[PDB]
Amino acid sequence: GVTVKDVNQQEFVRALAAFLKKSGKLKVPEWVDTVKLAKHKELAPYDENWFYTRAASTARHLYLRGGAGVGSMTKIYGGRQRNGVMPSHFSRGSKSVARRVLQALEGLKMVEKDQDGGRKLTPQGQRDLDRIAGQVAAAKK
Amino acid sequence: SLVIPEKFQHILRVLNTNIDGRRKIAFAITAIKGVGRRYAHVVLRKADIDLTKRAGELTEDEVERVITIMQNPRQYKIPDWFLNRQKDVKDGKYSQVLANGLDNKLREDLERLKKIRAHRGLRHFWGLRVRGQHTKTTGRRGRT
Amino acid sequence: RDKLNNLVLFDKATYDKLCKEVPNYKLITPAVVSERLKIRGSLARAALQELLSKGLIKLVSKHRAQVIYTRNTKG
Amino acid sequence: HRIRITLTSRNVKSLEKVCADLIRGAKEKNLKVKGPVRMPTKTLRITTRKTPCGEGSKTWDRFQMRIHKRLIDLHSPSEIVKQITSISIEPGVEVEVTIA
Amino acid sequence: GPLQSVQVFGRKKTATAVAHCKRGNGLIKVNGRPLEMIEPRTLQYKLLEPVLLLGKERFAGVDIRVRVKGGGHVAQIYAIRQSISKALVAYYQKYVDEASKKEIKDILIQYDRTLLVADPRRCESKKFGGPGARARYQKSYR
Amino acid sequence: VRRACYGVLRFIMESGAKGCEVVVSGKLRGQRAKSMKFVDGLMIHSGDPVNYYVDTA
Amino acid sequence: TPDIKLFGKWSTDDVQINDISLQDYIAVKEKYAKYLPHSAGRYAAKRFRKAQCPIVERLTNSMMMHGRNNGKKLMTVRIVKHAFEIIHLLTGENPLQVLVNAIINSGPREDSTRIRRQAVDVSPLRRVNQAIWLLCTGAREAAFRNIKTIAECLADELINAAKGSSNSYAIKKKDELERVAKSNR
Amino acid sequence: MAVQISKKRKFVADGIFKAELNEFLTRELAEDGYSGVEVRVTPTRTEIIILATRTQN
Amino acid sequence: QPIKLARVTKVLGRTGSQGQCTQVRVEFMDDTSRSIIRNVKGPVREGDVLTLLESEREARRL
Amino acid sequence: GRVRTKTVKKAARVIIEKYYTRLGNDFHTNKRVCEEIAIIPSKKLRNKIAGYVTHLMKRIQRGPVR
RNA sequence: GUUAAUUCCGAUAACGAACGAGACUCUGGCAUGCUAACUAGUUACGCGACCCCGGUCGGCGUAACUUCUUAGAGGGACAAGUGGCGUUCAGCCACCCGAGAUUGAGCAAUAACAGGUCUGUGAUGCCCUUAGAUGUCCGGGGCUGCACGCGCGCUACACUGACUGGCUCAGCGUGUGCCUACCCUACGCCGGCAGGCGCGGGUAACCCGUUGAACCCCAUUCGUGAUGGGGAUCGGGGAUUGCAAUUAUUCCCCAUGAACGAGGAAUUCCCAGUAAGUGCGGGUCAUAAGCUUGCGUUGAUUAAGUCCCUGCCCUUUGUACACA
Ligand SMILES: [Mg+2]
Ligand SMILES: [Mg+2]
Ligand SMILES: [Mg+2]
Ligand SMILES: [Mg+2]
Ligand SMILES: [Mg+2]
Ligand SMILES: [Mg+2]
Ligand SMILES: [Mg+2]
Ligand SMILES: [Mg+2]
Ligand SMILES: [Mg+2]
Ligand SMILES: [Mg+2]
Ligand SMILES: [Mg+2]
Ligand SMILES: [Mg+2]
Ligand SMILES: [Mg+2]
Repeated sequence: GVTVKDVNQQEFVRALAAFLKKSGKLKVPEWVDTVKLAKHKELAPYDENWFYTRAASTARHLYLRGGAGVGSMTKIYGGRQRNGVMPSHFSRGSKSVARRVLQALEGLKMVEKDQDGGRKLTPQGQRDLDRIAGQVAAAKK
Repeated sequence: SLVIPEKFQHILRVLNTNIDGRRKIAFAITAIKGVGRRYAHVVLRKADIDLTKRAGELTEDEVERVITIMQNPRQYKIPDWFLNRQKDVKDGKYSQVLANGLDNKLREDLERLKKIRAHRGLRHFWGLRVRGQHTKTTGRRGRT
Repeated sequence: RDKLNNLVLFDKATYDKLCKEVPNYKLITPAVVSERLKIRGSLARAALQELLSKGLIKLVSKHRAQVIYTRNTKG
Repeated sequence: HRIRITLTSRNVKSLEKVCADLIRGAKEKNLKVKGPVRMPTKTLRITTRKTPCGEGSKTWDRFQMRIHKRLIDLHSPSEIVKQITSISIEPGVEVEVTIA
Repeated sequence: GPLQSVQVFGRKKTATAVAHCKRGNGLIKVNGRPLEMIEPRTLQYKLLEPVLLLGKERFAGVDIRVRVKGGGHVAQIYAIRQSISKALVAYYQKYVDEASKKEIKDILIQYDRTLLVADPRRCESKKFGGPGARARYQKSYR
Repeated sequence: VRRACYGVLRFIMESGAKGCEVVVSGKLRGQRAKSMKFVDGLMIHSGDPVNYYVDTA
Repeated sequence: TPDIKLFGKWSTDDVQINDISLQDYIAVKEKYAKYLPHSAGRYAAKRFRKAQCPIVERLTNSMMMHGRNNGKKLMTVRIVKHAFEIIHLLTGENPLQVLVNAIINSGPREDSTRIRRQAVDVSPLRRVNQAIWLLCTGAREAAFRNIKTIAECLADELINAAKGSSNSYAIKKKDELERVAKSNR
Repeated sequence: MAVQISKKRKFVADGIFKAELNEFLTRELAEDGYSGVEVRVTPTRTEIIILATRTQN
Repeated sequence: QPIKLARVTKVLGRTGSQGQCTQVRVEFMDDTSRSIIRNVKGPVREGDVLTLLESEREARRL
Repeated sequence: GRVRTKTVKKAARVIIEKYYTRLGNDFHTNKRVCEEIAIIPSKKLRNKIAGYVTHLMKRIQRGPVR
């Protein structure tokens, strides 16, 4: 019936984090509460579950387009580095804050590494994502 | 939660410097010298603090629980690189300076590079730009 | 220049003024609450979503910047 | 069999002449052919100053050079394509032969 | 039965939208995601206005899946704006009567002409001696 | 210079041309540099037929 | 609602202007009605074809200003749609009646300029243009350096200019300009 | 080619060759009445023709 | 002094040294008998109605 | 600035003088006969001169030509 | 009179022409018409996976087709039609049909300037130098030096803002070198990072790359405070380039947190995808964009006029000027 693409993503990005928080087997790095997430900004996140957000918020892109590795993920989490007195420029994300996500989601079987580089997403996580999205659509109903 | 409680610290003297209690804690302990917004959100992270609180709401002993984090960052898993007094010249330790030690350690090195007769040295005594700037056009506010 | 001093938490009289004067105001924004009872806009948002939690005011449009609340249904 | 003849030049109608000549030479000997594929052409652009010295008004040239890329696909071993490819090429054009 | 197909472009500034009509349900979705959550929701019923000028009565029979590529946000939404109306009237060229087509295309004509005709306004090229296409750098007398 | 320019310009018009145009410039018996200019016939200067009607040297 | 049209959530009918002079220059009614006042553009090409543009689109074009708001039109149609409910909560009717009342009030009927300045009557097109332009200014001067946001600023400037409260920043210079016009004639 | 030069750079470089040969023969054949060249490069050889006024010199 | 309303019959020329004031003959809509030439500042359409503050204003315009 | 020049007008007067019979009062009919009888190397100039020919058509229909 | 135009009409000892303008060339826009495409795709079909018959998939493979994609020949717009103004002329304005009813540039005459360039050159005169070199090479410094003035610019003076999450949309391009020793990079691991180590792809519509760019957008956190605005000076540490970074080459981490509260006299640029905001390629490049040249995203206010100022041209007039 329902799928992943038929639902508002702005509310879906909370439920994908909540489902990973209820599981709690994500191999969290020790440095998640102290690290800056990229080069383009300076301040830490306000919430305390940013890794729990960013893990399945990275995984939802791995259903849209697979074969995408840590370079594609440091690209899609890039932003406007304000260089202060000079004009601003686009810059990447941190490599490790996506690499720990990918190492987590190949550990717990939601994605796996695939030919033509990158990660593709397993049928188990493909079941899991629209299993969440059906609940989100039921919350809409 | 809504009203001003009893024991509402308008004033504080932490590490012998002033801070208003009308500000949030995470941006109020930035008002000490040597701790900014980046290191403040780690020393309040290692302490179990619900960080929505203003500086007048929090009670009397965690305001010294937060103090010891800075003087002992290696007690509390704050890394080598995150500090600001890293790899000292004489004793080679990684430490964190706080609101009276910064201007002291700014003496500690600049009179050293003064008395060594370095080109880095003489520019600080003259009051001139150090890092290789072009003072032909910019920097006319300081002198005359 | 001009030095105003908004409250940072409530006084007892100011929380009384919240309890007695905000729901009959036709225009309910954290800006007008901050100018009418001298409070920071952040807990002017946070203390007034409490009023939605206990159901004394009605949302129309919710935004990152402009949450707009209304009176009670007087009829 | 699956032979590729890709031709390039910066003159348009000269390679348009010789590709149609290769198409006619393919049609005359009963060969199967794909149409001339118009690849997105390269427009090599250089903007330099006009002035040999440096004072004047800041005016700039805009030199283009458009190199073009067309290709022909045929299905025959090489005893047929080589003589028609070799005959009648006009000076700007340059062809290639790819077995794959 | 017969494959009732029509596949119709639509161009704003750079963005190109490819709508594609088949007979069926009222499935109107752009690049596999449905219409009512498309960035931004600031002008959501702007994108709903070809439905609202026509009602569900004519969108009930035809389901359209719309690709879009290139351009920006407003360029993509104005591309899929006119691509679905041009695809509707191009289906109604062939598979319904033209004396059913005219009474709904002149709705778009009397409403807003850009709902089915292209916008040839494109970005004018920047010239030397200027930060923009018309603007020049500052000139220093004395 | 003036006789050589007409000895060229009569030849390159009797050999068949709509019009030619010959300039000589520079320092020549003195120090001040003068330039006299020799024309006849039609001559276009602007647009695309400058590419394939005239030849400069 | 295929034939009758809802102005966003609003009535586009039952709003009657009181000015004979700006009837075709005002634009809300029966074909001028539009879902959002964001559009493609094209209305700034000929001379008088900018009068065939609705007021909400003209204000959504106009009140973005001062560099940082250039090229921010969906960003400010967000602002004017937030301000619509503020008008509804303050005065309690369709905001575009309030808008056209603010136009006919704030638009200076006569001004003074050079042929030493002599009084000269204005155009109705320039009068609605200058009405919109003076309504832009009070919505921005109050929002500069203040917690009181534009969602209240273009709201209450419009509300004061609806009746002519002599408090709106449009209305005060409207009071200045034709007064000095009838002065220097 | 085994070094496998790019095709932008090849069409730049043979045009540089066409310029340098034309310029060098303007230098060399000046008193011989040089007029031009064009370089019909083929596979297996490069036909290079000169065109001039006086030929036996 | 009442507030009067009038309509353009003809657009004639631009005045102002900077070329900025379209001098225009208009007639009133309540009194359509006689007609007066007044300066109008801004874009003046033919087939246009406009608000005049008095009927005693007129000047010479070449 | 849509004034067409003497390059248009000389050829247009010569065409309408030599070929008044085979011309009509609409642009698209005598557009393709002026390129039939006259060599115009630019199709934009072809479309210019036939338009001025069609403009002189109704002047000859109304009355005496220049 | 008219036009962007010595652009035309029209008066008329002038008529007929040439250069400039225009015409031309390139680009932008539309054509469900032609030719086509395994390095461009689309629709169907056969599988795969998931969801409660159907939906989704840049997940795979192949029967048509060129709509989207590329680029060729063609076509298409001419003030063409209508209605006003006008010698009813040249033309102007509005409307109809329309993808367009003024797309943008290139090229650009007669001549002049003692405008600039001998430091672009094996273009060159003459002069100076020429073995203790003003040739050439190597080392070090300098071209950056700072009481001050001026110009081109970049960042801000915040709440229409900032911060932190998430959603998510490009086009111009460029990419392994005669000398030449120096490329764009995928992906997997180490590291918060700069980067490192491995294997790969690409001499290129193939790989980077579906070029997942910002601004914007959705939700937070702050509250008119020099505040989390602003990010200069400076302290310490770690990488990369190179033979070498000190006068910090550039980047990364922490801290320090200056003036700056919308800028006088004056002055620059500009009228449609235009200004402006916003970011990305290219040049220079071992290192590399507060520059420049292009590109794309968002996208308006105002006006359809005049000689007021500033310039420039033309007619009349004076000249003892004519290297003017
Ligand atoms: Mg970044
Ligand atoms: Mg010419
Ligand atoms: Mg021209
Ligand atoms: Mg020499
Ligand atoms: Mg040497
Ligand atoms: Mg040397
Ligand atoms: Mg000076
Ligand atoms: Mg200066
Ligand atoms: Mg600083
Ligand atoms: Mg400072
Ligand atoms: Mg301040
Ligand atoms: Mg000025
Ligand atoms: Mg005299």
